[PDB]
Amino acid sequence: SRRYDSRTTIFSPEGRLYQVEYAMEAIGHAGTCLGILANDGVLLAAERRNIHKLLDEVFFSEKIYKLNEDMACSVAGITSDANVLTNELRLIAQRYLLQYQEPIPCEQLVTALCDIKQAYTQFGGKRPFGVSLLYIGWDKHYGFQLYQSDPSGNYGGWKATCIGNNSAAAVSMLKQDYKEGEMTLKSALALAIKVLNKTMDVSKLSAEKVEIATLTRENGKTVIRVLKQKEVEQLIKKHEEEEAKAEREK
Amino acid sequence: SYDRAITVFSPDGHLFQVEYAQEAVKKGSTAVGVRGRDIVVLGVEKKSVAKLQDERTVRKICALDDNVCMAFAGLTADARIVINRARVECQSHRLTVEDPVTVEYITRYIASLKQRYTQSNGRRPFGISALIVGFDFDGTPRLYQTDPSGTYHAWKANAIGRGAKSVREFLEKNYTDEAIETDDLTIKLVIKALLEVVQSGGKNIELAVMRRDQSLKILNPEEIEKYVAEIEKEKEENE
Amino acid sequence: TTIAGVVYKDGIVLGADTRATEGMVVADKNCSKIHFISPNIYCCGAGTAADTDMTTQLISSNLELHSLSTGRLPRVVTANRMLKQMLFRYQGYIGAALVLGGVDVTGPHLYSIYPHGSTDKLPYVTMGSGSLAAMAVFEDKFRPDMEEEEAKNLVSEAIAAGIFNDLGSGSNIDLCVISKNKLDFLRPYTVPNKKGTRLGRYRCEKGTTAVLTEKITPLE
Amino acid sequence: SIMSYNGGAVMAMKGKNCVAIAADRRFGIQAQMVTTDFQKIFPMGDRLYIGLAGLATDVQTVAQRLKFRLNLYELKEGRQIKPYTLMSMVANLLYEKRFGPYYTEPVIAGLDPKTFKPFICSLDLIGCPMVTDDFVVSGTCAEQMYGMCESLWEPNMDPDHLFETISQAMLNAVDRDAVSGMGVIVHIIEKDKITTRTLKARMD
Amino acid sequence: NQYDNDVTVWSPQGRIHQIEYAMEAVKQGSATVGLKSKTHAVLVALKRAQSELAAHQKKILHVDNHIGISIAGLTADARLLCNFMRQECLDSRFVFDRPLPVSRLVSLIGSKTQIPTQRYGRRPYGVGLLIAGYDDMGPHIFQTCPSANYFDCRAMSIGARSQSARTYLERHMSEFMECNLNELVKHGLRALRETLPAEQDLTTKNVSIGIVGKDLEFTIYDDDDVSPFLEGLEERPQ
Amino acid sequence: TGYDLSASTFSPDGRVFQVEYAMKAVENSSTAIGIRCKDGVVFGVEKLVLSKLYEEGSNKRLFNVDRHVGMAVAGLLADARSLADIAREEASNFRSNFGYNIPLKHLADRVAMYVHAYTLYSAVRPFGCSFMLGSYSVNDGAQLYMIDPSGVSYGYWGCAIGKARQAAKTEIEKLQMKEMTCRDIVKEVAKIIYIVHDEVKDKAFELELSWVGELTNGRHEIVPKDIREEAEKYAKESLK
Amino acid sequence: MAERGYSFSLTTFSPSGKLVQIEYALAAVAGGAPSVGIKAANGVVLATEKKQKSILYDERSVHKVEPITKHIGLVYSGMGPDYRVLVHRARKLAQQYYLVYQEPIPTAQLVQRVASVMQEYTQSGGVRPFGVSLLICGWNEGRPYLFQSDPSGAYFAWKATAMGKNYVNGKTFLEKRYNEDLELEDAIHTAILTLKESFEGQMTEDNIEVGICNEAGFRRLTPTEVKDYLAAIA
Amino acid sequence: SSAGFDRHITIFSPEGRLYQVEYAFKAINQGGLTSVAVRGKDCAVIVTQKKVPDKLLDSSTVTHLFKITENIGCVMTGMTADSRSQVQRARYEAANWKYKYGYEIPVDMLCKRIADISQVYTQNAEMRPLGCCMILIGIDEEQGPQVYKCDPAGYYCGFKATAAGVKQTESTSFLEKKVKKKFDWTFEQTVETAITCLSTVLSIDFKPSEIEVGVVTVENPKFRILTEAEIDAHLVALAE
Ligand SMILES: CC(C)C[C@@H](C=O)NC(=O)[C@H](CC(C)C)NC(=O)[C@H](CC(C)C)NC(=O)OCc1ccccc1
Repeated sequence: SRRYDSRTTIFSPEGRLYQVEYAMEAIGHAGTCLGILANDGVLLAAERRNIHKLLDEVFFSEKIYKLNEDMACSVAGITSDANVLTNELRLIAQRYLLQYQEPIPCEQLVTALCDIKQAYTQFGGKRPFGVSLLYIGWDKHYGFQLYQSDPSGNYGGWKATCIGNNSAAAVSMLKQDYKEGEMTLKSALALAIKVLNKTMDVSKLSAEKVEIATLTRENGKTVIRVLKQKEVEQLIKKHEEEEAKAEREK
Repeated sequence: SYDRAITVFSPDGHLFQVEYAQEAVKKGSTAVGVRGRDIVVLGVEKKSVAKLQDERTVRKICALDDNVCMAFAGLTADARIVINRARVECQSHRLTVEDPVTVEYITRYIASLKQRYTQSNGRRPFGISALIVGFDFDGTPRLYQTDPSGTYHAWKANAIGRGAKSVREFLEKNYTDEAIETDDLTIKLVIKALLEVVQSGGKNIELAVMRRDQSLKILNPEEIEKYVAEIEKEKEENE
Repeated sequence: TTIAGVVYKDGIVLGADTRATEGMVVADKNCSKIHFISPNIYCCGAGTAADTDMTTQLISSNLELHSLSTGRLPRVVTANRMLKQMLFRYQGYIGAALVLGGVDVTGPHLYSIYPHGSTDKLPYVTMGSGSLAAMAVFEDKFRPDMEEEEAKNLVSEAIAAGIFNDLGSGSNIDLCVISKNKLDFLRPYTVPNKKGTRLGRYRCEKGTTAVLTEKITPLE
Repeated sequence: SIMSYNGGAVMAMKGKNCVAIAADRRFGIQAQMVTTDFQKIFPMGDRLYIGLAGLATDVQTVAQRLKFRLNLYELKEGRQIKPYTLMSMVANLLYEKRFGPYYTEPVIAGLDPKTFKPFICSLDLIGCPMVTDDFVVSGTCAEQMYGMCESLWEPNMDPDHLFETISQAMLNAVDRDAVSGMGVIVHIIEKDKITTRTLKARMD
Repeated sequence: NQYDNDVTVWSPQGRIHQIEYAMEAVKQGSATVGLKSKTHAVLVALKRAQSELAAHQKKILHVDNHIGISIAGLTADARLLCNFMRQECLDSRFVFDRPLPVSRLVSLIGSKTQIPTQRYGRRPYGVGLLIAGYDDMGPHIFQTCPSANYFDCRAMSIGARSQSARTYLERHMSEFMECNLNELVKHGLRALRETLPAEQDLTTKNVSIGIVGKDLEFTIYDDDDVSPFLEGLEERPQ
Repeated sequence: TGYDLSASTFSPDGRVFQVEYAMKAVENSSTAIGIRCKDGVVFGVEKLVLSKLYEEGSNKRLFNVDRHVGMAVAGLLADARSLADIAREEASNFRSNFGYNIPLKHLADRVAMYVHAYTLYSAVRPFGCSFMLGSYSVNDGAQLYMIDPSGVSYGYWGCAIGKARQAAKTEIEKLQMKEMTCRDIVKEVAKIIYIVHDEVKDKAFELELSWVGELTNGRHEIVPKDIREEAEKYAKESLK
Repeated sequence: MAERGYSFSLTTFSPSGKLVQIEYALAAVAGGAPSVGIKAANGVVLATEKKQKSILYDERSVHKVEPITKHIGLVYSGMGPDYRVLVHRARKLAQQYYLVYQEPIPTAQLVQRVASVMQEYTQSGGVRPFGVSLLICGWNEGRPYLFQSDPSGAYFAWKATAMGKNYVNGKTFLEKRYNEDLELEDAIHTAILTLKESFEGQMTEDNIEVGICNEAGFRRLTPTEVKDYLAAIA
Repeated sequence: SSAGFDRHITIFSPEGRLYQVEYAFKAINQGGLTSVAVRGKDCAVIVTQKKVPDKLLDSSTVTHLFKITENIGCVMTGMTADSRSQVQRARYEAANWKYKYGYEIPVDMLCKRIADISQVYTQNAEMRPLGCCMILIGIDEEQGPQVYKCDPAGYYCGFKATAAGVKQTESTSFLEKKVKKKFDWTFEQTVETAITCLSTVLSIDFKPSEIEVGVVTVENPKFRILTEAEIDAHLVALAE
């Protein structure tokens, strides 16, 4: 019946879509997800949340998912919506591989999910998918690429971006310290740790609290390795060493 | 599926939802289109480059077919669906009634899709008004504008987006008989309209002009800067 | 295929041969024709190997789901009614002839299910290509109420007649004995026929074949 | 025979810790050869290979359809597919089309993902699985292949011996079939490495 | 107030409000009068013109040779029902090779009208009809309300100012059975004259007369054809 | 209020108000009474004539649902005509599917289940009618059932529906229904209706009477005009 | 007569951006009777407290701990009827995997598939979100796995967890113990103790229902075994 | 606590409570009736109060006890039409179980299936939750006599003895004390315990006609509805 109905897709008198804006707020509450692009490789690092001692941690990184051999994504937002979208992304990549026997390029995957996300806003009187995800991938057509998809269905190709709780602060640090045309994944990894230390209120950036995954092309194979906690620990110490060196300068 | 009319006439006799959809176009980034004697030209503003962001992904000018091209102002996501739907119709028009697609036909198709969303139950109207610029078999350059409601009007020159009214007034006042001509002058007229755009960044404004006998070419940023320099030289001449 | 079943005092012993022949060549020398419908019920299948294997799995799945909801051991009537209704719907297109035997609360039961959807409940049933031969053993040597050993000997003898008297049937004899207190499956219950040893060595020494091109891929 | 229209032959064998898959390379329509490099053994992962022989349209469609399913399974469950699991997955694909069967008879020959015990399996067009501990042959020259395999196989063979035994069996058998031949490719899988070789063959 | 919005909702007084509102639509409509005699049935209607240049909208619509329907309500609704009635008469002629009995058609019309007045979303049909017919039983006139209740009436009137027509028809109802076609139309046009505001008068342009009888297939006499029926009338008693 | 908008809503008290409002419409309807005699059932309906111009038989509230079954309706006439059509159809399906005339007990239950379905959902309004079904069979004997808008079907030796339901049942209880012959019962039905008519609250009414019984050979039929009229004469004489 | 029914989601985003109806369903899980799940190195232990209101009710007829499959079992906190609908659905999903792959469903896979059904209710129209949170346990590849699925459909893997009344106190009580070096499932005693901490009048074989999944499989402990464990419970 | 239409439709409320389902429980009590069931060592007995408000209603038609299957019987407490519909759904599900599975439905399963139908009514709006509670009696081999109750909310459990209707807190307590010291009741004792519990809670000391008793026994599995005379002999025995 009309009385028990939520408009969901109806336009505001202002002209904005109210539900989509509300969904964006949910992404803001979710944990920090940050991506930095370097010429050698593209990396996605996200902050683990609700790290209670009893959790098994057997999911091989809850935030990070591998959509295809050459593509990966991390999502901030309602977990249930994320699981539905991550499965859909994997199917779209596979369906392309069968129709044309070549891996999906990247923007095509982002646009295809984005088309679904917009469709929910467009019609059906149904709740929008309140999830925002960053896509890191390599393609023959345009090399390493990074993309961000909003709940609205609009997408972007940012070389460096953050979609988590402290996104405004992370982007400001990224804009100032990202060196365009300078690669070195190691420099990008250090920048990521510094952004994470600012974004995370908890000090010391504990290795368990953060997850880091790096996509690099080796021997023409594209390897989405996930950094081990020991690798994360050495990186945090390196950030501390730089902070200590600044203290020595002071 | 959901079967209730999203847009219903209000007592004043106006479809309120369609007016709200137009408001989304008003909030959209400004887009300017002019038709040259032989070269059709269209331009976009408010690139708002964040340095980290990549421009190719955010481009707001696309070629539906070799003959036609489009620019959009309004909700970005809605446009991506309408552009891809037009691309399918243009190729489908070739499979049936074999021949190229006339610019007027593609604008009627985009208008009919937009009207159908207003006249359909359960679906919110598209939030995009579009400038479709193309050359027909006769070679006459044609530019058309599609409202969110779904009305298409041929326009020799027009602009849509934030501060559309100011640019539209500037375009009619600055419009020159012979369409400026010389190709560069027609591009300059858009560059002058781009200067009339509030940002007036220079590099920030990006425009693409179709020869209308060949294929759409995006102006190189350095090439656009040289055209902006021509406008700056004209400003020095005015001084 | 010779598939034979007998109801003996306590329970049902189900026996089948172990050969699958595509055309007139033996594709499989050890194909299991006795299938696990449930803990208390087992089935023997002769017909299209794909149809027999798939039809059995669906019933086993539905019975396992039924047993979890019911909370009690499934009845052979349930399996048979489920199998007959599926086979009738397919109108003979699903070609599986199934001997269903299980011990339930009611007692030991044996049913013969034919592809068109007809089932007969009988003390002794034989189905398959070697079925006529096994039925001759059953008619001559079946006595109502038999000890487990006497029934096991009868089922093996029935299968052996099919193995040695039908080109289609062959290989080892497999027997599964089901009783209220115990379920025993002997996959190689008897091995009547064995391949003879090879008199002459035919091994080919390395370098007896020519390689036009070779590549090596390191793994992990 | 739809099966003999394009021709084909596949054979797999079991060794001490290795599994070998082989196929004829000829692709042809009726009696006219078209190409000598058709791929009939498609890798289904590291240490697992599937060989499809039958109508070439089906050989390609099934390998492509199987890869679509395997890739989704490998993403949804991190572990690489177990050889037994893949056989069930193919049988589900083949049975879904039981009324109109894909005209292919796949042979799967791969080592286990965590433990490394050789697995060789052969399937019918409808989808009946046939795990074996010796050899599986699924081709137009099935009978000729079976005779050589029965008379040449030995219970435990080092990778070198398994290669000679599969090589001679495919080469001698393919020679007596007119619609199959034009070269043989042997992929022998051992835990340390995968070795692919092409054997000298009568191109007649 | 809340109860008035839908047909599905029932008032605390147990009356369906939307049905009553649909009933009003018939009242805001041109007046029509139906009478019957032993052998013939006449359905005079008062056509109303939006503008002097504009032609009067047609009220009597032929359904089949034996049946004609007047309309007093939303025109588009009448067309949907009139299309159904033409189809129903056609199917009866096609399968049974006989004219559909008029009463049986009225019964089908009610069942179609009841289904919207019940189901959610669908709106009550809002047209009042005065069907006229001849069958083995004889001449018939049937009134249908938006409530889906049919009513078999020897005479009838529906629409604005119809009450005056009902009073005249009731006073002279006895005379109707024993009269010729001219008299039956003459009583019926006199009834329309009562519905007409006194200043306005019956004219060939504003009156449509439809007659079905034992020897007459439904004929919508109008314009000049209406003039002989109009002639011989006593002057309006204003 | 605010819990009475839909029939898919239960009041905090624990009732579906929409069904109750539907029953109110039945109360607004004029009375129809049915009595089970020794050999058959007789139904009489008080239908007041709103307009003299109606030719009689207009809006008839007695319907021959099946050869052996007949119904008397009180409530919105439009809702009733639909219910009679469901009843006529349910009877026809039984004769085609099982080969014999439907037992009245089954017909009342099947129609009642349909009436019940409307109450459960917000989409469809509850029915506004409370018809009574009566049948005579040599094998099963005379049976009378009344189904109300809620969907409740109860067998009644005597029953009334409408504004004068209480007055009619009280007058009905005095009659010896179990032993009275059906022809004798008709005069009584006419008397009960004439007493409960109200005289000035409603305008002049026409008495519609139906007979199902051994006299009618198990076929529901309208009372013959000669049997009627004399019944009206007794009713007018009895009231005065 | 209304056919499929409402097609519009009853759950919609708040101005804050948190779905209100899912939060209300969480309240039913917290309001639910206490349920405790502990995973020991050999096997998972699932314990829930069933206190029937009266002696009249037969405790044996209904089991709060249920076997989804031979190696997978489920315990619930929240509305009872909804748990039965999920349990039937989970058994169907587990059997469908077995039919397709001929291998018992991996424990994690059942959770994702059950969770996807739970998420469907939140997005889909007409249906209210489920009011039940489950603590699925399984023994695949030897290692025991314990997972919890919330009404929203988010699934988390827990070595130990508790849901229902006084869940927070239960979580702290487990935090004090749950060293997770218990090779044997002596955690059956700890699970009895955690339920005991929030237990009401007494703990009896009838009062507590315990199901253990080990290498052998998921077996609901017999009432006599629960009595033996309840007896001499420290 | 109220949010939006939480109390107007079957949607969750603050505190995770389905108000509409709680209102449905009140509906069972709305009908002025009570029913009690007792499970003995060898038999299970169901008793209900039959109130015929007016003599005209046929006593036989007014029954709240129905036969789901030859070996299974039920007592319905709640709105009559809704209860009659649940009876038909249960009868159909048992017929399907026999046809599909080949054995008569276990009484435990019939309850779960009717309960599962009820839970969906709560889950999906557009369907009212239902206002009837059903108690089922049957003999199951290896389970002895069994009594089961299905709530409108979809809850189901096995019941040694139970009651539903207007006065059930009193009925459960009176039975609970008797259950504590029952020591396995015999068939006469089970009928006596049920009749006495109803007699005391209603405080009516009802005569045989006023109540209906249906019993299922290990010796006679078929569900049987006791005739009034048979009820009277038990009724006098408790009276002594
Ligand atoms: C359980 C079975 C192994 C029983 C066995 C014997 O009856 N069945 C069979 O042998 C039947 C053929 C038979 C009906 C003549 N099936 C077979 O021989 C083979 C199985 C081996 C090749 C591995 N399956 C098969 O594909 O049959 C060919 C075929 C193809 C299409 C339709 C029908 C039959």
